[PDB]
Amino acid sequence: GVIRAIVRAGLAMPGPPLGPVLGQRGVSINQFCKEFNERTKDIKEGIPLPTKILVKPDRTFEIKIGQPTVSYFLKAAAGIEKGARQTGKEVAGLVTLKHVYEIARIKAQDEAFALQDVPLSSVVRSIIGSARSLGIRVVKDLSSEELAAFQKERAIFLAAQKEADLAAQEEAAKK
Amino acid sequence: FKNKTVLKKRCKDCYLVKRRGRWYVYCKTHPRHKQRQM
Amino acid sequence: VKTLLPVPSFEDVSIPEKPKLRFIERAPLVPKVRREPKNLSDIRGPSTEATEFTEGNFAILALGGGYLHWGHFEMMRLTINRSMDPKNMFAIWRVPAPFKPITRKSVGHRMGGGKGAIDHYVTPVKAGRLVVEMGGRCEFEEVQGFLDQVAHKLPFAAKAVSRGTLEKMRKDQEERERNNQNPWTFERIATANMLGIRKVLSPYDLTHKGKYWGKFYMPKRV
Amino acid sequence: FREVVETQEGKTTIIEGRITATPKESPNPPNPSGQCPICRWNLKHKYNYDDVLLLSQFIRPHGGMLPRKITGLCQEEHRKIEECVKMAHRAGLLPNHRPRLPEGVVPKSKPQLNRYLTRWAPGSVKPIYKKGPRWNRVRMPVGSPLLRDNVCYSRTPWKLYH
Amino acid sequence: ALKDPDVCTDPVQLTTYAMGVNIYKEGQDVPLKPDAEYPEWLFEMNLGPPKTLEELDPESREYWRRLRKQNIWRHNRLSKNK
Amino acid sequence: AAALARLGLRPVKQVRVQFCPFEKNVESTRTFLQTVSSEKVRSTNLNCSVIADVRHDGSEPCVDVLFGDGHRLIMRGAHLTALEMLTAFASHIRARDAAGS
Amino acid sequence: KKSGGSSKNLGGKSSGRR
RNA sequence: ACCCAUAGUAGGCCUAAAAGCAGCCACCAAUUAAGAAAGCGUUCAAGCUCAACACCCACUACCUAAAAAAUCCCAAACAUAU
Ligand code: FES
Repeated sequence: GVIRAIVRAGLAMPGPPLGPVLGQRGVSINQFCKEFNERTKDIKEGIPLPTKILVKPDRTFEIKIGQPTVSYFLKAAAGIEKGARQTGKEVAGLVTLKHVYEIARIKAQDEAFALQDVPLSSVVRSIIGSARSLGIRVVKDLSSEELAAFQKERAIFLAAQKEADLAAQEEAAKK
Repeated sequence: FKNKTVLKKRCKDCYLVKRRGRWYVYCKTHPRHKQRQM
Repeated sequence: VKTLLPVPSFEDVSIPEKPKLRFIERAPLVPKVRREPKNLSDIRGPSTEATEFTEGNFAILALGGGYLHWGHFEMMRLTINRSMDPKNMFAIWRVPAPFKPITRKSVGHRMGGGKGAIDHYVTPVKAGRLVVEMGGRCEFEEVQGFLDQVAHKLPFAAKAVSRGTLEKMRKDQEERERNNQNPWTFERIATANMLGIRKVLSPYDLTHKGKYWGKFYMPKRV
Repeated sequence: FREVVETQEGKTTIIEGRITATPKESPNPPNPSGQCPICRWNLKHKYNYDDVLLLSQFIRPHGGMLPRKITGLCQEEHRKIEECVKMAHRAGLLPNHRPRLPEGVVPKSKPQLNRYLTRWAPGSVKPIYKKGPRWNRVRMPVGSPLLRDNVCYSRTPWKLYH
Repeated sequence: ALKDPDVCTDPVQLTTYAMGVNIYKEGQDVPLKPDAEYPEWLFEMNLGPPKTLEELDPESREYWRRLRKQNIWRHNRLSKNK
Repeated sequence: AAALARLGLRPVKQVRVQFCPFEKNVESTRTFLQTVSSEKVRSTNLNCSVIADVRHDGSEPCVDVLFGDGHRLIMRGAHLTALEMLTAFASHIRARDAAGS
Repeated sequence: KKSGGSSKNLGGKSSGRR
């Protein structure tokens, strides 16, 4: 059985959700930790890595890991820490065609797109669609001045969001 | 069996057969689905 | 090679602010004092009101006459509101709230002693009337299921219909009246008092033409 | 038609298929424009359960019906010929198209009850213990309502309920 | 104590480099090649909303795949309540 | 087949499918290969071989089944349907199991 | 067995005026 | 009806967690084709169908569905000659 879970590099722990799944199938958690942490030494800790635990007789597990999620790549390349809360109404990031093209070069190397032997244009088309779900708008050309102006306005909107949360807590207090 | 005026398959293994002059629902997966035409 | 076909687009349909059916009160706001006759002619014969679509595209058509009381409205509302998609569907009442007073006498009373007291209210419905109308960003298949459930629970024969099924229903009846190979029709005989038949017919039978028997509608009759 | 033979020789089984002689429609149908075999031979409304020369052409060697796509019958005539063959079996008219009997099973003897025009499977019918009033009389079905449109040479139509 | 990792925020840097493209600690943020070094079709890419059926060619692949999605959208819609 | 996957290819050891794809009476034999080549059916017994002896000599298609017990089943598919073969094939699987035990 | 009520409407007994 | 099922990605947001399937918004891309998912599912997981592809026609008629009382069923019967 193949176990699919996007885990962070070097942060494997015996607690949930990893633990209960491994224990139910009989795979030793300590054995997993020993292998995982060693195999994740050269990778920055905390990086979301799509993993693929190829559990096989007898509980043997080959932890093959691919490129990080494209969400991480885009969100980090846009300079934002979270995603849009209601995409299509809130633009939480801006990126250029150049940023998308180079992220495609790295993400195309992933085994998922590599095995399909698709042209890079097809992979680029995938990045744009995934971006429109995170609230990030892809632009042909962006100047440093254009981004600074928007970022200033973005701070005002973000600050107001904190105040709105407090009001909601008051109503939840009664319920 | 439960006697029923309208016979309704409750699953995808529940099959309709007419025996003894009336319609029946037999289900080997979920025997609780067995119905008899009333 | 499956042959795909275009799908209808719902860009020309807006959803009211309140898509759900409003609440219907048991009795009118100001209670009635004058007690009214039985007046059973108000569920007899074809409906002359609320017989056409106004806003939506689907409805419950009454295939018979009868009285809706509050319990029926509660059943219609909760079933429709619970089963509709508020974002893409709206529902309007096509019947008014109960307004006809109904009197009952004390339990165990003998005949006589004046009329009884107002007990509850009802709404008369005639055959061919729309009871509830729906519309929105849906097809008929999406609503036909639970509209048939509510219709089956009405005190008269009723059916979920569409803007289209209603029309073909009327085209089929007119087609039958035209290709009917029987030289003898109820109307012809009853209008000419053939066989002195009016000694067993009502005066109302001159316009009902044998399609109505009390509150019952017979769609097979031509 | 096509056969299948399984011969086991020296702990080895060989399953083959042979093509046997095939019958062919008689030449010159009186109505070549007919869609199904029935209408092509002016046979619609003109056969009954006892016309086994017709009915035997649409059944398998063991008394089963043949599929509509193979015979070519209209859906309607298929149901008529299907009911007619059910009644012909129950009348003892197809004494060679009998169910295959496994492992030379010898059935226990049954009471002989001659019958004809039997709509229902004999074991599937209950006794009429309460016949009911004359205005709501529980009747006994005779024949099939599928054959109601057969040509009637009498002025009284077929009575399907006795 | 548990939170997300660091996010670069330097405007100029963000506009001169493809941040996060370097996933190796020793790697260097990749500077952006110039216009000439990219093919012409990159600037002809559809960066807006998808073309509608009227805009799409009835004899093109995207057209039919779009139509198929709409047919599946409907199928799911009219079975939601069945 | 659903019953064929439930029953399995357990007793079977080697299944050889031979046909001349340029002929017009191999559709049944080519269909027989499709069903047995499924990941479902092959998984039931990985050791059980499934060979495709594609030829172009003119011989009628054949299916050769070798059981672990040593028994053989030869289905000459020239005038057989894929369904007839699968029903016959399943019968021997159900039979050789009882004979051994 | 049950005590009954009474009608509260009096009058209305004049005959037609012809 | 039969078959058949890979992939950006566990889309963000929310939430202790939400992974098609809490609720919130958006619903674009890969391959001939497979919904940011219709029904079930769970540990939020995983699993099982359905909607796609391929092979290629399942036959689908038309709307339909009921019953019990008390002395003892209640003419006999009958599908065929104008
Ligand atoms: S009898 Fe002519 S179509 Fe069947």
